[PDB]
Amino acid sequence: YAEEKYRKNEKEKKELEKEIRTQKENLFKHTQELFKHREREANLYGEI
Amino acid sequence: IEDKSVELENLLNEIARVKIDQLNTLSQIEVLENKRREVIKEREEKEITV
Repeated sequence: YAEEKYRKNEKEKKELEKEIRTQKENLFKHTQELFKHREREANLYGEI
Repeated sequence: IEDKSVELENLLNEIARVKIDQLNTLSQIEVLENKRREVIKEREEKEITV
């Protein structure tokens, strides 16, 4: 039973790692889109 | 696991922030481009008058 618990805890750690990577990549790609649109914002400011 | 989950929560909150920013910026883009179109219309109206 002890070895069962240890393996299960390792699995939970790995799943948390996976979800954390999901969140980091979501954040970064959204930030990149934001930077592109901020560039567009400065461009449209110049346009007006 | 504890440390991992803390950082997971932080990343989720950051993503939510950034998406809300996307929405706000899109509404702002709506309004500003409306104004730009009106302004340019008036620009070429001034050209007509010139």
